[PDB]
Amino acid sequence: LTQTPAIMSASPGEKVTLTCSAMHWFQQKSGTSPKRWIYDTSKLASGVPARFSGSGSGTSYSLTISSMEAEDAAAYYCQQWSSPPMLTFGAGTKLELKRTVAAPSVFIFPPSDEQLKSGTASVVCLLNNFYPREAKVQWKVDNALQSGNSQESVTEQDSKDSTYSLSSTLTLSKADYEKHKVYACEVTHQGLSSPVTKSFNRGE
Amino acid sequence: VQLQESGPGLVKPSQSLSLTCSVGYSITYWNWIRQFPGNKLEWMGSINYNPSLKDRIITRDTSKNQFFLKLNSVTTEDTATYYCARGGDYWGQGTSVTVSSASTKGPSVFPLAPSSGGTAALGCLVKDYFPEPVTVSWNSGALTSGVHTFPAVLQSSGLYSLSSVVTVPSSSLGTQTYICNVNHKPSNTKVDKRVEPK
Amino acid sequence: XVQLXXSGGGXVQXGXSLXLSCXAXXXXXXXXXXXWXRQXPGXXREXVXXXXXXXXXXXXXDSXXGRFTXSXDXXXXXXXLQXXXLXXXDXAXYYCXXXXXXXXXXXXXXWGXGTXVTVS
Ligand SMILES: CC(=O)N[C@H]1[C@@H](OC[C@H](N)C(=O)O)O[C@H](CO[C@]2(C(=O)O)C[C@H](O)[C@@H](NC(C)=O)[C@H]([C@H](O)[C@H](O)CO)O2)[C@H](O)[C@@H]1O
Repeated sequence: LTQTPAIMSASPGEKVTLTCSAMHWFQQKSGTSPKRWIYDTSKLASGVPARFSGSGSGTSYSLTISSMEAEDAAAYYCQQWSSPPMLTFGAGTKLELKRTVAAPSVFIFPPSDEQLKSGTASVVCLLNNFYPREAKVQWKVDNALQSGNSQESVTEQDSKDSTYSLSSTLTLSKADYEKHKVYACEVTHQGLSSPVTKSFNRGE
Repeated sequence: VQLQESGPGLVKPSQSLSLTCSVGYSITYWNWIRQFPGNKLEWMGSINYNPSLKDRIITRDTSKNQFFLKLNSVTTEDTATYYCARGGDYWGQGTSVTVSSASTKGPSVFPLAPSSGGTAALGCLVKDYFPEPVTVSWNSGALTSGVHTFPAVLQSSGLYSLSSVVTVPSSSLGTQTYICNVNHKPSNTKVDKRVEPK
Repeated sequence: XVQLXXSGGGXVQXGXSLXLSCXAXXXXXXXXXXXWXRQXPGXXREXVXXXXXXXXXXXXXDSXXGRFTXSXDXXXXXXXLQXXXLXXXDXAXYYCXXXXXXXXXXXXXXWGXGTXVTVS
């Protein structure tokens, strides 16, 4: 089962349709158990508001919201049973609340002396309160692009301003850290006409 | 109908993962379904199996109205949240199972100091701990606005690392003290790390 | 090879409308997001709006939300910015750019010449 789109951004009030290409539909909010939402293609489960509906047949099914509500933001998984006895889920579609474009605020943090005394340097790049979710973070050490030595994590959509935040950590040995001068993180986002670079010099 | 999962949340690799589900309705399909960190759902099996796992995978006991999952020779890829369910209409709460060789270790808390508009960012890096979770507060709970505590990442060392940041007015960097309070119960470690500008 | 040519700007009264267009040449614009930005003489280029690929919706800046609308014609390989309830604060050179990254990270490598919109 292939779900389209992977991520759906909708304003409160839009008609929204999630397609399952090849029906059962489950809703899941972050951290909670999946709940049966629309079973047998179009039957609404207990507690499901009337704005939800299901349609489709054969190789194409769809879940439809007449008027998007804020509480409808969640992951939606389609699930099928085949009788080779197999119970298969789809990759799920995230239905998020759309807001206005906000470019991230970029900050950089050099490693502390405490961590350097242990032989490791962690440089942290923060992208604060941006939307939409898509962005790109590139680590550059003396203009050399880093690869395979960073890890990032992203918060859930903020319940107040509907933005995302991203934290990226570049980890090096103290020796490799002292072998270079300029440490920078370069951020690209659709709200930016040109990439934003935040950098520092190791000695300063 | 109510289903509840129980069992250990930490199993060593190549050992056995055993989970019990207590079931409001009789057992005469009842499924085990897991969700990976990547949020992919996978049906494992049912008792009244998925070919991807049939070689190492479910029993039942009617005296206490429980059915059980047995997964042998676990690897780190088996780290997941496990749910028991009746068909697809009633799901359990789910239990997180971490498959790791790591041992309990408290975290190191390093400062992310603010330096050179009117908004500054600072925080704390909580690095090299095991297992999940840690909790982070700011100024003993007095500072919550602008706080972002990120999900932990699993490093190649097998230890977790996360960051907790907060944005503040720049003019407050000389007048307001900022302390992050990190708590890691499995190691009984508690750190109050002061973040001073550079 | 890619080239972008914007058109449709001009002198308009406060509270009226405009339909700016941008034509793409030497490459198809069907697999990439097209983004409108704008610049005042002594300022920097601020994002105005973005239209992703078809069925991937559009997004807008806060200063133009509800008043502006972005759309695409993949057949004519063109993008369009409809501007309603124009205020004098919208007076700028409007540029169009192509996001080269299919994952919508906005690798803005190709830009147009821009068209002057003055509202008075
Ligand atoms: C009232 C109600 O919700 N009825 C459902 C339910 O009916 C159950 C039936 N009366 C029974 O006790 O057997 O479920 C129906 C779906 O039934 C299947 C299916 O064919 O899809 C039976 C399969 O054997 C089962 N497979 C497994 C591995 O459990 C699947 C599966 O449970 C679901 O696909 C999970 O979502 O359900 C039908 O939905 C009725 O409306």
